[PDB]
Amino acid sequence: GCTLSAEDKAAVERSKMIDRNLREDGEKAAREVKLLLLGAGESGKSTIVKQMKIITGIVETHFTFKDLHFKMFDVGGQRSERKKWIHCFEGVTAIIFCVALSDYDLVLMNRMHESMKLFDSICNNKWFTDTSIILFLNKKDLFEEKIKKSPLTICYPEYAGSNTYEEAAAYIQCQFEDLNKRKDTKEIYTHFTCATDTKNVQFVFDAVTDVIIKNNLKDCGLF
Amino acid sequence: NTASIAQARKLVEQLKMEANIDRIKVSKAAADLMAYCEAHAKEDPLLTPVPASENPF
Amino acid sequence: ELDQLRQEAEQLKNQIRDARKACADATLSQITNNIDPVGRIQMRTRRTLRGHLAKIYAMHWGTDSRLLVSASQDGKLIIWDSYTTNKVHAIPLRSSWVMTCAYAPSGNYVACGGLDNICSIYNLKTREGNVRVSRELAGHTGYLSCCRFLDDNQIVTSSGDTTCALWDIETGQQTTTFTGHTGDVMSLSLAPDTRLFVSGACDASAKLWDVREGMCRQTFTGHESDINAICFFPNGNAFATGSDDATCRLFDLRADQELMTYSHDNIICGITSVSFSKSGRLLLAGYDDFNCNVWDALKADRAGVLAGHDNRVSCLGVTDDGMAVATGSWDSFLKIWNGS
Amino acid sequence: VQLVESGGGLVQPGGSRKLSCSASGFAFSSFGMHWVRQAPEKGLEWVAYISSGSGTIYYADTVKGRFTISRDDPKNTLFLQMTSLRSEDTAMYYCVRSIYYYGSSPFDFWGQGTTLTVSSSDIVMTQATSSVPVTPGESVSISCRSSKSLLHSNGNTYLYWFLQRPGQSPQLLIYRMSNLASGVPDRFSGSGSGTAFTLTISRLEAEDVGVYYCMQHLEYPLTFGAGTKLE
Amino acid sequence: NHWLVFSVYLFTFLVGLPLNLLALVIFVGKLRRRPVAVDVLLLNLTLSDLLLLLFLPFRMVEAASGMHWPLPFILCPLSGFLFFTTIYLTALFLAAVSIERFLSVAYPLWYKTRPRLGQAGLVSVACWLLASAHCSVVYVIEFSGDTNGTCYLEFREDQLAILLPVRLEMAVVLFGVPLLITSYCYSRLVWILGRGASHRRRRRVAGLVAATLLNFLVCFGPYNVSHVVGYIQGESPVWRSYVLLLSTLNSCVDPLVYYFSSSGFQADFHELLR
Repeated sequence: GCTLSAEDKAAVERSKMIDRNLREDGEKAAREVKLLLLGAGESGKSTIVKQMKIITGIVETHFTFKDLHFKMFDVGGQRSERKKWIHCFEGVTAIIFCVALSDYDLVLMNRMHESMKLFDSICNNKWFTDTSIILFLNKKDLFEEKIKKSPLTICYPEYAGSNTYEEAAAYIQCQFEDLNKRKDTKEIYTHFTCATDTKNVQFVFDAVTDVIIKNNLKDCGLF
Repeated sequence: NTASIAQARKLVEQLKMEANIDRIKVSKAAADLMAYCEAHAKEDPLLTPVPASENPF
Repeated sequence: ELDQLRQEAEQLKNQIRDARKACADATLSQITNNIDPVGRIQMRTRRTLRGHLAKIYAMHWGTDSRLLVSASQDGKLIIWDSYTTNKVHAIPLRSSWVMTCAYAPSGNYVACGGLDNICSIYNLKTREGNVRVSRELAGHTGYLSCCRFLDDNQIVTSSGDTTCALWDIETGQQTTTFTGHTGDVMSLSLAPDTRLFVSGACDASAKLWDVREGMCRQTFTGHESDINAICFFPNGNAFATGSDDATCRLFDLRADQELMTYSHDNIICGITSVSFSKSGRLLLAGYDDFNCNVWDALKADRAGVLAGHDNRVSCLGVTDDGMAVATGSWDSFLKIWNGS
Repeated sequence: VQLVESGGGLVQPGGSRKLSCSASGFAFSSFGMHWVRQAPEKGLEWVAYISSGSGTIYYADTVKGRFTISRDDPKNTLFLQMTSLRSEDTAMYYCVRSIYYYGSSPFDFWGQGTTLTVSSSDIVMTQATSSVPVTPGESVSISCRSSKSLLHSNGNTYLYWFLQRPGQSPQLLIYRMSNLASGVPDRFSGSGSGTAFTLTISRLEAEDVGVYYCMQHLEYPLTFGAGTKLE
Repeated sequence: NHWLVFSVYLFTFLVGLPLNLLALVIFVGKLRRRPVAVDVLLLNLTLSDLLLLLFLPFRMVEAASGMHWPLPFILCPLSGFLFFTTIYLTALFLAAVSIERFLSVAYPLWYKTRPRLGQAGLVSVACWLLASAHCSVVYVIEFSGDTNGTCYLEFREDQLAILLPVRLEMAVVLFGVPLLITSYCYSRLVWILGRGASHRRRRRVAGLVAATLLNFLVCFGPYNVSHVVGYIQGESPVWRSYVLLLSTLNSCVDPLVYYFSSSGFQADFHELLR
């Protein structure tokens, strides 16, 4: 109506051009999967990162698997308050948790017991009340040579099962799954890793597809 | 130990620096605060809304 | 041994408390009970500002009080023309996880920082047409907070490593370091005179630091939890603090003690982004119940509620001339509030 | 930042020829580009302009519907083609860059110029003085007038001042009659009111003489001034 | 006779408007925040529901005096065209959203990567035009054979001769094909979700499948069975005032079944209410 002041005509269009770029990035962010990596101690985090990367803040990973660009964020390098910046990672596609099987013997309370409260806080967190969680049981090979010498009774006084991997690992997985107080809206994908038949990337891809189906169902009505 | 002594001494010194301050009474500070608030009341669009025609937004 | 040193520190704290209580003849509420109240306030939003796709944590318009810097979790810094609802620049950030923005008094520099432990300064008025990272500053072992702009060459920031830093723009090295906090440090509002500044830690402590001397001068403890907001009351003799519990506290500078607090039983959520008007009559704070609250900063009583938002309000500020109030929440929406 | 143009020469009337302007040192894809023609002895004149992203394209009244323009951002080049040339198109062509945002400086940097030869309701601007002697140390004033009020209903004016050195391309001096250009000495200043603008030079030194041009930017058919020469 | 029609029609008019308008508001907001392929289809279906529920009251308030029209004859064509178009548009649209849901379930990466918003808009407009033209043919043919006259009762020889084939085509094409398509697309929705998934997922999706399929069957069954019966019998049924009545109840059940369909929809409804 007021001739738009001529130069402002070239200004708003520039803003529109920025919009043309902005959504172009936003849509690019829509088709990108973001995953969060956590761990109490070592938990084989470096081993997992090195294994999945071949295919002082946050060590992002740009690896891709079957036309799906996965984003991996490491937050173990920050020594500060956890809940101050834990709301920034809400809305991620999935969260990957790493724990060590051979941590029930070492102390500094054992390391696995220290990881239990971290897992409970993460699973019961308000910001992560609708995000699927992936749990990795690292150091599987160390458990084979440790369970025979060190009995499991030290970490679990209420355990009386057979001292076999197929039973102790199942009991540990069940104990980790018991901490999910919101199982009616979240699921835990528990997997064991080893330095052979690298299906861990495939397992993460399958869990990502499952949670993507969940999110699409949420968007598309049913469930 | 030999490390906590230095931290305790630093804390004691820091408290010593702020131990003596020529502070004023709370009543006088509050009076100055309200005097400043009432001095710029007419120039504050938040308290006194500006006319729509002169409003920039 | 450390036992006698601890006893001496406790005695010094007791003496400080006694001196603080000595100068408590009257409160601010009694003085202000005889003054005219602010009355009903019905500020409404007249702007759209729809260009973000993530949660916003950005304020500090600048001296011109017309351009507003904005950042989100998508790693984009957008300069908004508030008058005409326009985008000036779109700077792609290397780190997508950022919560810090400054516009500098000169208006030709934009500073950002976050969990990358990196303070990035970008030049605006350059010969080229793009926005270049003027400098990268490192040396913090925690998530960044605030990038205040002492001068065009000096910038003061805080981190989660319980330290505050003051760096030089020309030389990417540490210049002044403050280490007196036991918790994460945010809320670094840079005074009305820029000669001083305060830092609100996560252990209910607000500490004032000398820029030139580099040592702490005053410590204020009146909260029961972490403090995540601050202002400076542009008069320059007081500052407001906001905590994760639904209360705000006004700490006087010369009196070195709390004057009064704003709280209500109807609110339980957190507080962020405490700002003051150009006269100090009003206090605006973005609460965590999806709306902002405006309190009368002199007596106690509330002034208004700004409910024009869908998510939790994270950033909130007032222009230098006090014309309008900018508010940014987690719904990727920026709103501008004006009187009528 | 550098702008270099090519495609000049002598061409018979009625022919077609293209000029290529290549930029090295800034972001071409986000800048609007203008073409300005200068007669051998007369003042500067506007030709055409293309916005960033090829959104809005405008041409002069005398060249509307005949000339064509285009850009290639990946090649960082601007092409302008002319068909059916006439004797009035014999001029030096300058390819200039501009950006349009809040507090921007359009026409900040100009090109170099190409010699093109042929064998055989608009707002106007007039300058009262075309030539006046100058001295190294005295203050001078240059007046420009407009047929329409350049004070738009937003609070700013759209005047520009350009200096052409004897042998160099025109360069911006001040923009919007109130803001100083980047890299220009503080001696130059501008002021005035609606339809009457003035430019003051104080503490003038040597190596600054040339031709002064005043620009209006109210509506796209930009028209140059008459030109003021100091010697 | 009179009671069974007007009482239920006024009940439908009283009930449908509020939740349908709130559904419009919530879906407008949902498209405002971020648009998906199914949102535009759902909003178009709900606005077709508005168009039905705002123009059927005109045919409702006459006391249904012997199926006689006191208002001029010009309005029977428009009212019938709009009403039948809305009914058949609902049948096209839930099949379309069934196709979209099956595509999302079977190929999650295909749904996530490709922005099918434009394709969703094209599908919606294509179904709009198809239903409009199809239901327009019927009332264009049923215009004239040459208080005084009425609409949708015992017709004449020339009208009845042409009405039966197009009505049978309507029942076997605009209903049978969408029903077969939605069954075909929805059969694998549970089959794919069965492999490696939680029991609550399968339970909820199966319950929603049953809800939608039972809604479609109960609402659009008697109308179409009377439709096909009329072709063999030859005449026009009398339970048309009844079976069509059931279809009207569908206009009241679409917003409700949609409200509990999505948890995000429930949360948005809970928080947006003032």
